[PDB]
Amino acid sequence: KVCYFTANGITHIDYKDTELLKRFISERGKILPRRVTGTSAKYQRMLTTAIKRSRHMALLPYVK
Amino acid sequence: PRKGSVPKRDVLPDPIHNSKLVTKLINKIMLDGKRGTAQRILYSAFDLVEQRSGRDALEVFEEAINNIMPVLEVKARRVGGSNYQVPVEVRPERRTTLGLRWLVNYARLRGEKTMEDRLANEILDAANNTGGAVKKREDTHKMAEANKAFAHYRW
Amino acid sequence: NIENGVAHIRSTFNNTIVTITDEFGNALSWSSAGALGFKGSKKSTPFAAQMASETASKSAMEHGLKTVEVTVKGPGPGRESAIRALQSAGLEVTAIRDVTPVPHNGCRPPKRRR
RNA sequence: AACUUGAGUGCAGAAGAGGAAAGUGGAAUUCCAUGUGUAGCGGUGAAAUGCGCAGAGAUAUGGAGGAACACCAGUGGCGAAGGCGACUUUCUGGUCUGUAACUGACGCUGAUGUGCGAAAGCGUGGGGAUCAAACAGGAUUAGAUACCCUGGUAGUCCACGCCGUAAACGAUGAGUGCUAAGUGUUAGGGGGGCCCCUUAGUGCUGCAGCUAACGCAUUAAGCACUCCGCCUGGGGAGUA
Repeated sequence: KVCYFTANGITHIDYKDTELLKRFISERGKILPRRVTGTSAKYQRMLTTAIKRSRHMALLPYVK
Repeated sequence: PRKGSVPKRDVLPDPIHNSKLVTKLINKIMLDGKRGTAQRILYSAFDLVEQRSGRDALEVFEEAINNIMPVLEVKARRVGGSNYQVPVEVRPERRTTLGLRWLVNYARLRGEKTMEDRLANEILDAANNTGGAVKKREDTHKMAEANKAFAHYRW
Repeated sequence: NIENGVAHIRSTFNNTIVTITDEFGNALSWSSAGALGFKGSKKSTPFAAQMASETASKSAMEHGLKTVEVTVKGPGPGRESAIRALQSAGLEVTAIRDVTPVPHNGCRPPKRRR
């Protein structure tokens, strides 16, 4: 299935955009596997970086 | 065994009291194919317990059998160095086989003069919740009571 | 108290320690499968956990407990029987949360058997 | 003397756990101090040693310290190899794609040499949570200086040096070109979300061809050319 990062054209995932990130953190803040979310390999990496930056800045929970 | 189940050999009702249970008790008393004695052993005891208790010979016997028949047995499982004693409820058919067997065996183990009086003595004691026959089931229940922790290991 | 006393259940491959404490972490009573006279290979059984839970549950009712939060810590066989041993005593289980600690690495797991 | 395709440089792009330094985090383990709390905890196939009743285990809060970075995470990526996974910043290496702006063979291999090189090990000085060689027990066995359990020292961590060995393996040297296909995945490019073409990696089947066979097969173990290293029955012996 579709990436949502290629479909909508997002070329820079921002760690300040918590609302966009909460779609990939499941019920614990656990990063969802890209098979489940269908994002490509290129965007699974910059999304993981954004999520980990948000966790450090307390914009996203480490565990929930 | 491995292949299905084995049909069992059936008995006919007793000549006097008309009870298949009574005839099978004769089959237990019998040694070396001697039916004659075994038939005389029971009728000399059924008619004897009537003089002791007072009620019907078959009525006391039915009461006594109920007080010998076991309700929960203990079959053995195995995990390794520990042997699992798994309590298994006794199927109705095995209960009668065990109750009749325990009546004869714990009558033979006693003694006053002869077998007829021993059988009659054990019959009345069983209806009174006394004797070795009822002490065997009390231990059979006790082992089933203790090992309830192994109940879910019933194969 | 009146209600809201959390119950922590430690179900392992050995006995299941069940302890009932208030909402603020003050132990009221506790009862493990080993405190009920259970021998090994009896300790980690659903039957033993059944009595293990309710034995501490009765001691809770004396302080007047009407609400329990079940915090289960451990992968043990005597977990579900323990929880149904609390409702059977009428403790009104509200939540079932698993708190089995998950390290984010950071420790060397003890060597496995051979 | 001349030429660009080889090799490099220029320009426009791409991805990456490539390396070094310094910082910042969350989970967890251990220990410590308290509050609650009561007779067990722990472990096995069964035990017991062992820790407890001088209040253990559990539970709640707080503190100290060390180490490693769940989810992401994959026949995924990077590196010459060994190896490299928390995040941020600073230095810094390599690779790929496209273009064709420049040089016009400036290339390959490479004895000796010179560096890097997993773990374990050594020296110096720190640090020491966890796991632990060895050591102590407790068991099993006929015996058990072993597998099982209970602890436990060096080490495991850091900074400098030394060591220079691994089934350091794709058990497959480096470079170049040619030789059926099918279907994936990673990072780009050009055309008409889809299709086609294409470059470089990484996979699985599979032709010719090769092999003793297993099998390899455009990431050869096929067909060719250049250079280096290595072998000539098994022990004795990687021993003098």
